[PDB]
Amino acid sequence: KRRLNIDVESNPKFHLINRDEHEQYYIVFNGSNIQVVDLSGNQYSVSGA
Amino acid sequence: PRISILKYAVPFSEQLLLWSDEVQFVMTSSGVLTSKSIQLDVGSEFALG
Repeated sequence: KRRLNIDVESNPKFHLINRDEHEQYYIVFNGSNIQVVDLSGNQYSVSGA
Repeated sequence: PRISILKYAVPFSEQLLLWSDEVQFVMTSSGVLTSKSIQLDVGSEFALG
């Protein structure tokens, strides 16, 4: 499908969320940040502290 | 936790059943049906369209 460009240093945690036929993605906890990746390559941004 | 939206209601075997796309619920009461004595529980974990 595609090659990602996320940053993973140590053992991360992945989690799947399924709402409907248009809301599906992963959540990544590398240890010091939060990142969200779709199921087709696209990446979104997270705002906050 | 699996996230579900109710779509169909079916009466069966002196009971009423509510069917989502991943779980099935059973509705009952603990006496005269009021707003304070109504219960919903999980009965099965099949799948359907």
